[PDB]
Amino acid sequence: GMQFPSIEDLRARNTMKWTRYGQGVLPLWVAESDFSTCPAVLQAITDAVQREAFGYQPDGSLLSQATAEFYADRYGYQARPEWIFPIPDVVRGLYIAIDHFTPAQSKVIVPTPAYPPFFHLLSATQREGIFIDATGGINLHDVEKGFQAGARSILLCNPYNPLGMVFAPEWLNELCDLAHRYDARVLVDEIHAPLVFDGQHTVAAGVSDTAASVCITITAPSKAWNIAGLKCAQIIFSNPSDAEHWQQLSPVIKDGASTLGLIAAEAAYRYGTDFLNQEVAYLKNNHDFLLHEIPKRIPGAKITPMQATYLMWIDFRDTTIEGSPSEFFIEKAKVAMNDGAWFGEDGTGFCRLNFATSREVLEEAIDRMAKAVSHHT
Amino acid sequence: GMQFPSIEDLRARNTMKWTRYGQGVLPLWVAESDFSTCPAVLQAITDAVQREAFGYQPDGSLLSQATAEFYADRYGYQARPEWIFPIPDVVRGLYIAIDHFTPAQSKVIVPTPAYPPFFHLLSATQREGIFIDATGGINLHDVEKGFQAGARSILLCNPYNPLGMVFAPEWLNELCDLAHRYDARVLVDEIHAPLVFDGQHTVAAGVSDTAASVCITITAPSKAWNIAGLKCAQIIFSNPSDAEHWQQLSPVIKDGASTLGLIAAEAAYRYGTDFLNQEVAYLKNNHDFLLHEIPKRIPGAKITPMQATYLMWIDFRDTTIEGSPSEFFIEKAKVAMNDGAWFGEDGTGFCRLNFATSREVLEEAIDRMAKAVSHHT
Ligand SMILES: [Cl-]
Ligand SMILES: [Cl-]
Ligand SMILES: [Cl-]
Ligand SMILES: [Cl-]
Ligand SMILES: [Cl-]
Ligand SMILES: [Cl-]
Ligand SMILES: [Cl-]
Ligand SMILES: [Cl-]
Ligand SMILES: [Cl-]
Ligand code: NA
Ligand code: NA
Repeated sequence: GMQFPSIEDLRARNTMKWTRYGQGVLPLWVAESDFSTCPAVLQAITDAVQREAFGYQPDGSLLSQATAEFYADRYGYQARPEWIFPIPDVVRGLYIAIDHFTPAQSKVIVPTPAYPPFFHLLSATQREGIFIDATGGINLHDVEKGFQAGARSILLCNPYNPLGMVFAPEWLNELCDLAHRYDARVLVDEIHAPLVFDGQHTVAAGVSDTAASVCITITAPSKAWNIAGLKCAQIIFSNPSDAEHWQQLSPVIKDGASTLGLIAAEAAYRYGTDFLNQEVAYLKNNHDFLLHEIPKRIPGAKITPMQATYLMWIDFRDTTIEGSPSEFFIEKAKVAMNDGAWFGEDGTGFCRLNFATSREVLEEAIDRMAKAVSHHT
Repeated sequence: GMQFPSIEDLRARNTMKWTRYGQGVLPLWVAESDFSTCPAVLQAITDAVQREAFGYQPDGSLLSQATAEFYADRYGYQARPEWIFPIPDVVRGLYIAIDHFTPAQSKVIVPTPAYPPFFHLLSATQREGIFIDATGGINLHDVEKGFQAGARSILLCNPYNPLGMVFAPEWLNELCDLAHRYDARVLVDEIHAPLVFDGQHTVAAGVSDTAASVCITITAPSKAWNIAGLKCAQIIFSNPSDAEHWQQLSPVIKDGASTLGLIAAEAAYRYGTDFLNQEVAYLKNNHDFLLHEIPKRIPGAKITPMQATYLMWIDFRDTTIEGSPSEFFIEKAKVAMNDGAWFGEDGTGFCRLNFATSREVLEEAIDRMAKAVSHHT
């Protein structure tokens, strides 16, 4: 089980999630969760503020060790802490990775539907994307065709949001062998890895010696422990040459993490596992509930079963809703989900629903939607 | 007057300042202050943590208005809030400014002695610096020669750290006219502007219509209110074309500010002025004390009177100390100051001393130095 603040206290968090839409609209959109903050993480932040830890980051951080120990305990990956480094956030890590660890101007394979900031990542790095369809899984043949068309890296979310997918180890093994044959890198975004509820996360970088060479692994405790605004993520290298190359970069390229964020992240990794296990159990139950009920109450809605994350991709193309389903549900049901068109052109007609909230909130949301949809124009 | 935490509580802040050197070494180096945090700022952070404001930043921020109102009240500059934007920190703003608002590969005039991160800024942007001597002030003839040698921007700290200088308005006016004649930008770093204790800060961007076009102004409350680790600074544009160009940049280029940092910065600007005035009065007194006593107790040390900042540039070249004076004082006096060689090659023999601490700490520090220096090898 999990604790939740009152709905009043949730709004009073005064984050993007609660300020984008009106007071009557239930927000099930941006990836922040509604769980009361993990007690160990909240206390670490509270104590740091009381201590006035507001200057520059201290020497002697054990965050890299904490990260390595978490990777070892949870996934059986023996990460080297000397190859783990702080960064402000996961997308900034991917930005540095493309800009400094792939050849200049080289195309980047981006599976779709894609985490919407990935399109901004392409514009920021000035790289052309090669888009491949990840719906129902990724075909390695599509990946090879991208490399044959000139791509020198692939961005791989694992777990794969917004589809809730957990890639198999032998699949990651062949992906890395393929990348190596084309002198390409695999940039693995593992921000959702703590949130697997049906299956097991495999760290791609550890499936082979080839994988260790081709992967650059990027993660944060920000999704699982809900501290995105504190700015602390981790870059996990799996070979000495990448770590050396990182160390040679100007500090200005690598800096940004917040002092409080370093403290919150370390506490999450060291003391947040019990909470994580309860969180994941609660998400699995919400998932099973939504998977059954949504199609029964909102006719034509289709959902594919998931294995990880709190983000549910719903197909509304078999409804007869006019225009964007997201906009319909905001205006007529007072329930906010992300419009799938932001994830790629083939996301049109889909919505992404955030189920990291209470069963009560989910019931209310689907009931509002069930009524509104019964007489949409 | 000002409050200070106990020396035990200062160490327990566990920031870079307190963790670089051993327990017996008084740290007067990195630019963090030892004042108890401004009560209004501390309470804003405390309340935000209690509210669990840990997700993404909210819509409807009034930080730009707060910044504009501070600029108006303190300096008489009527900044437009719609031209003010958040960034993670001041150096990141300068990085974006060089990379996106000056021509590709164009040289950058960097006065010396220089804030040490400026050398990392040059390596990160891949630009060659044209170094001019700022000791005793900046000669506009040296600036013109730089532009004639191809530079298309100048980095201008105003107030100028580490020399404590406050530039005159008619000087800023001619600098901007000069820059305009060479199609160059003036990138004004005003992070120390709240900390003028003898004179008045002029906002360069407001001295003329030409200045409004050529300047890009970058600041933060991080120095004056000691919140560098919270990651929130401001970019202040002074013409619509720059603001438009900023808005057209990929969000990935511009993001990074922390949620708590946005909250702390707004509180600093809205409610921190009384504290600021007491801080500045305390710094002026520390400055007057050090200016008189250092030369009397540490023979050969020379100091030029300052008008702003809490960073004192001390010349030890007329001592007969062997090797780096910074290293001598760390090893033999247990007092840590920055080695001037990090500020440029002509900084060798200088140290930078941070006097944003108690008179008690300063007395103890100069006394340790006075004894050690009496029999240096
Ligand atoms: Cl999101
Ligand atoms: Cl806990
Ligand atoms: Cl997503
Ligand atoms: Cl930064
Ligand atoms: Cl510093
Ligand atoms: Cl106050
Ligand atoms: Cl300085
Ligand atoms: Cl940042
Ligand atoms: Cl960022
Ligand atoms: Na992150
Ligand atoms: Na700053």
